[PDB]
Amino acid sequence: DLADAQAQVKQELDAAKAQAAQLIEQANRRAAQLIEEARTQAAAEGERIRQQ
Amino acid sequence: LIGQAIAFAFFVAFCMKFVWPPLINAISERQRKIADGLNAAEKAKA
Repeated sequence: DLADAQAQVKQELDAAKAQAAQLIEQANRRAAQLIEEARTQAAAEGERIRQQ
Repeated sequence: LIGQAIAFAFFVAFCMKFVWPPLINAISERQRKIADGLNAAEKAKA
């Protein structure tokens, strides 16, 4: 049972690392997409300002 | 009276000769008791 427990410990740590990767990549992607859309809309604002 | 003294001296020699084996036999059991404790420790660690 102790050997099984050790195997389980690895079986949990690997999944922890995996979900870590998932969350961090998701956050990075979302933030980059946000900065993208942001400056695009602010560029619309700037051009309309010049038109004014 | 002589037989008294010979019985005295001679019984002790036999006991001395048989002394190491009893102790050896006694230790050989404590190891079996040790295994249960080790198993309990392993369960606790688990």
